[PDB]
Amino acid sequence: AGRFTKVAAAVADSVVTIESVSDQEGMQGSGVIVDGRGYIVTNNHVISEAANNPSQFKTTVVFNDGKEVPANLVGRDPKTDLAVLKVDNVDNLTVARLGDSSKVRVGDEVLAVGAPLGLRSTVTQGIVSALHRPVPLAEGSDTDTVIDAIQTDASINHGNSGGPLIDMDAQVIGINTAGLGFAIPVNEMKLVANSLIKDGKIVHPTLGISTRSVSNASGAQVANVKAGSPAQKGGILENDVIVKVGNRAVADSDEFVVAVRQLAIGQDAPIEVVREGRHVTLTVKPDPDSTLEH
Amino acid sequence: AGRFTKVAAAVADSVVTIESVSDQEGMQGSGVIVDGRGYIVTNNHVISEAANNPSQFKTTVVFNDGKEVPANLVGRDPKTDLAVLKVDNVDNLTVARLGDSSKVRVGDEVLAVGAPLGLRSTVTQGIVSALHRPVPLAEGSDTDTVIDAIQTDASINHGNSGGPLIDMDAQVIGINTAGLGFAIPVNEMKLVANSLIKDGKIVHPTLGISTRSVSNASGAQVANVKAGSPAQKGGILENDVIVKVGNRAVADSDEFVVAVRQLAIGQDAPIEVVREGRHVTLTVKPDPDSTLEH
Amino acid sequence: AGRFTKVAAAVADSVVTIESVSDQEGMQGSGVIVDGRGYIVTNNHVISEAANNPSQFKTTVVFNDGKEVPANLVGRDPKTDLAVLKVDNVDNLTVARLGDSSKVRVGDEVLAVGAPLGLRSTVTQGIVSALHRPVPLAEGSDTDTVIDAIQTDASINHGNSGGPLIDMDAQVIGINTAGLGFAIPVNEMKLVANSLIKDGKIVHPTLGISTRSVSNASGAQVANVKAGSPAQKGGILENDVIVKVGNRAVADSDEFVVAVRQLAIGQDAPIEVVREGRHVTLTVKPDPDSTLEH
Repeated sequence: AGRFTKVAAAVADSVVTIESVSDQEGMQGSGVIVDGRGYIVTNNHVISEAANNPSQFKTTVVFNDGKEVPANLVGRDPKTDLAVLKVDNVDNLTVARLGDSSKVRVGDEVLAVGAPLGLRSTVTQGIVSALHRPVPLAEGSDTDTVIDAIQTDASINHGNSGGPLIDMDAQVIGINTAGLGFAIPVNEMKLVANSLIKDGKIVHPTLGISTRSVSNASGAQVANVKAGSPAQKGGILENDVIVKVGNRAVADSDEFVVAVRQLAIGQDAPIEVVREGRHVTLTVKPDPDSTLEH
Repeated sequence: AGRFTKVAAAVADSVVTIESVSDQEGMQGSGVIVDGRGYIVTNNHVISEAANNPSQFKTTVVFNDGKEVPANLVGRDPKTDLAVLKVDNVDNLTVARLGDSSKVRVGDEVLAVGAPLGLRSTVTQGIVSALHRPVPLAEGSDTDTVIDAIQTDASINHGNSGGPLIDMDAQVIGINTAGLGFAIPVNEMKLVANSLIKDGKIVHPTLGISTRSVSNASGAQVANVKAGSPAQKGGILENDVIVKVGNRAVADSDEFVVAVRQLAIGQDAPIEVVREGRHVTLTVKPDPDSTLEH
Repeated sequence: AGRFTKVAAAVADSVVTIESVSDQEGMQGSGVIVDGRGYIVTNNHVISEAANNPSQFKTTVVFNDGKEVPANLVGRDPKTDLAVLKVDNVDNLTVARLGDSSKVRVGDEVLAVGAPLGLRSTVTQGIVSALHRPVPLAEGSDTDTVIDAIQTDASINHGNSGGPLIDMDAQVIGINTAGLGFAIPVNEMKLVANSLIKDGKIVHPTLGISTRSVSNASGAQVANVKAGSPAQKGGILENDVIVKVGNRAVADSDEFVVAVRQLAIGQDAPIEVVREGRHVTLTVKPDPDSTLEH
């Protein structure tokens, strides 16, 4: 057996098809069995329409064996493009073995595994091209987001979106997201899913800032400040060039969005800014984007 | 020597350039020496224009050594995008070693080898991403078709189209077709070529049905039924959702076309249909698409 | 450590980021430390705008450690898309180990390495798909060119353009150029850079000929002959189909441009032509495209 063939076969049992059907729409993606009690992680855009119209759509899981099982949405996060599904009382589940995406290195050989029984599913091979790479993700009603992705030259497409990005120990180091390829790191998936399973929601910090990238005074230039926002109270203004959020240098508006989310909610943080040519440090206390889930 | 370098060099002698030239057009593709008597398999779209205008076009083979030889069309099949050429009385031919595409597995490392002396030929590397994958192929006068392809993330382009998809034992498991990459499986190539060499034609079954895909009652929905067709006599109607042809579940119009061709010609077969919401099984006897070659 | 991970880490110290910033523009690419005295080779389009507007742009190198250093343009060649930069009095430089691109073979495994600290840098993996492959390159004020590239199915993009194409001995066999992927061979880079370091310019031969490709009397068909050119004095005319320049058969206008540059400047050379259907050989003495640098 080939060296990638063994790795793809060993994890095929842990990968499932995810299907959302209505009266005149049937939607598919891949997923990953992360808990033996029937918890399956996919990405939020695979199930986005069903979660936004739950009265008309129906979600099912098709396992490697062909077994079709009803599935229920535990929670979802458009901001990380993640989601958790639950299948109830399904036995002998092969739980995916989850790696540590902080031990992933550029050049590591990876497989982007799709649902073994999906309609036009794919299994692609490549290497890790970039780590901690901010990428904007576009969906339906949800709003666009940015994530620190693992980048890979393994192709990420409709046929493996939501499936796992696998290392050569058959461990999950990421969740593929097709909507030059990108994966959500597994350590971020572990956090987001640990809170979607418990709370059915994840709470991210906000500052009320919309930026545009600038490079010449490079960084994320403030396009608008929400009234009453933590940036209102911190003293951040328009035309400001944000160059550091917390302990993270901000290269552009993509790294800004990701640097805000690595801040502590409700805890003072420094924001370094170049204003009219003058280096100004500012203090901000991030709000929870969901006040009543916090 | 590298592990892919050895494999690509060992099969370079079995790959040829195929050139079709006229007064104001010169066309190229790759090909594969499959028989020591001078039989060369390419795909039908490489030679499509020359076969449709044989009075104005001229086809030649350029071997790995540089030898140019005249070539004559034995037969071709737009339905599988395959074709056979013949070079006469050329000695010391290195015949490609042909594999068994039913022993191919997802994750298998492959090379998509192009003509070693072609104009802008390529040799690409990847894995098998999907097996038994129906793909529509678009040509000139010929009509579009669908095939169960091997899917690969090795790039399939103009520079290796018609060349072999090679496994790590230097065996041909497929024929590359550029007109995310797809190859005709070798076991299907062996069948189609075994009949093009003998008969100069291949005969495929037909039912007289044109479908469109539906997914919500998913399958291939009948758009039109030819009068007097086997579907006329079987009782298949319009707005019917074909969900199984023979022993093969039909996911969409792509899998329909491929499932019809795996039927026995002139032998009763069951067609399962969802009509106005009612599961109706129907019997059909497939016609030969070429009555006087059958 | 993975087999590509070790190779990418071992050369990460020899790869740098190259940044050209002005008042309202900031430009990035990758580069390669080729000499311990501070010589860095990139491709010409990374620095094209800064070299054409040196009063407004500022170029810097960011090393693997994070050290930012000012950089000065030693020379550049839009015709090979190459360029040399110099950092002065920077110590403990890890000099890239340079391979021999004439010992590169189709199927060789390669890494297209980008700047380890670049904005959206990539490291991609693949094989050598084609050797001695003429490719047109498009820039700003510079004029388009054609080069004998190494072709690779490793992705060549903005994030590794200007960085090295690396073999499995961690040796540079090419310079990546994003503006299916292509690299300038290292042996051609060695020549062009050896003359840009000494002379701050490279001198290429010219004949005063503009061609268009023809294939039916295939080759490079003469579209225009410059008055007083070496082609004026050699007797080359319009509508001529150039089929060989020197010791190199010319398949099209791409191979023509590359075959002219492999001629000796100021030394008689044969040009084989098909004129009105008649094979005519002609003699030409190539001019230096830069008379006062020659």
